[PDB]
Amino acid sequence: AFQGMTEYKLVVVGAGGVGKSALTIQLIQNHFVDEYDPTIEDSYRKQVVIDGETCLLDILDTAGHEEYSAMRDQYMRTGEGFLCVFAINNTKSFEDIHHYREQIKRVKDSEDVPMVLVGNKCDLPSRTVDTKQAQDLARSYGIPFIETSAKTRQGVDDAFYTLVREIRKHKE
Ligand SMILES: COc1nc(-c2cccc3c2O[C@H](CNC(=O)C2CCOCC2)CO3)ccc1Nc1cccc(CN(C)C)c1
Ligand SMILES: Nc1nc2c(ncn2[C@@H]2O[C@H](COP(=O)(O)OP(=O)(O)NP(=O)(O)O)[C@@H](O)[C@H]2O)c(=O)[nH]1
Ligand SMILES: [Mg+2]
Repeated sequence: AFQGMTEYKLVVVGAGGVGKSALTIQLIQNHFVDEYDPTIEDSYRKQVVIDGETCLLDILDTAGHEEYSAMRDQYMRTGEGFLCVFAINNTKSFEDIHHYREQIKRVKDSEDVPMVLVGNKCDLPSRTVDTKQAQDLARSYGIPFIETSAKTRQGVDDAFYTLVREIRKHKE
């Protein structure tokens, strides 16, 4: 029966420049990317142990704005869980979260899709989104909220591991 470790397909979504790539590269390479090189689509893989279970994370790092609609629908269909990322110094990115979540719910035709709300750049001083407002949004969705910094690494492992735990709860 066991043919190899369990694989989880994770998709990182959110507005341009919120730190999707930086979060992922911090997880994979333990490296902070200071440059802003806009992504088209990149795939990463990492084996980790979460709650005593070995797993392979297949992580799709997406473009903030994806014009080809058909490619976007494809990764939403294939993804098992979604990190919905905003930047705590960018109110507009926070307002956009609702739109990412709606699109995902429509493609998966479900109210109950594994997701984590991620407030990134929590190292920066010019916060415009209060922690309490983000926590309230996440509570309204029934999903976890995690504050992260791709720079300091605060919350980075937690965000990805929490998402895996959400997928597991959903599969059971
Ligand atoms: C392609 O398989 C993967 N898939 C995902 C993945 C995770 C979550 C959702 C996904 C994903 O890819 C899917 C594969 N893509 C598609 O089917 C595309 C093909 C072109 O038209 C549009 C659809 C789409 O949705 C993430 C990582 C990998 N793969 C990967 C990552 C890093 C390293 C390697 C190994 N390589 C460097 C030797 C493989
Ligand atoms: N101080 C700080 N800067 C960050 C953080 N995360 C990302 N950045 C910076 O924000 C800029 C954008 O990051 P990047 O990961 O490219 O964002 P993205 O969401 O992948 N953009 P795209 O959607 O175009 O692919 C980069 O200059 C990066 O260094 C963080 O937690 N703290
Ligand atoms: Mg990127």
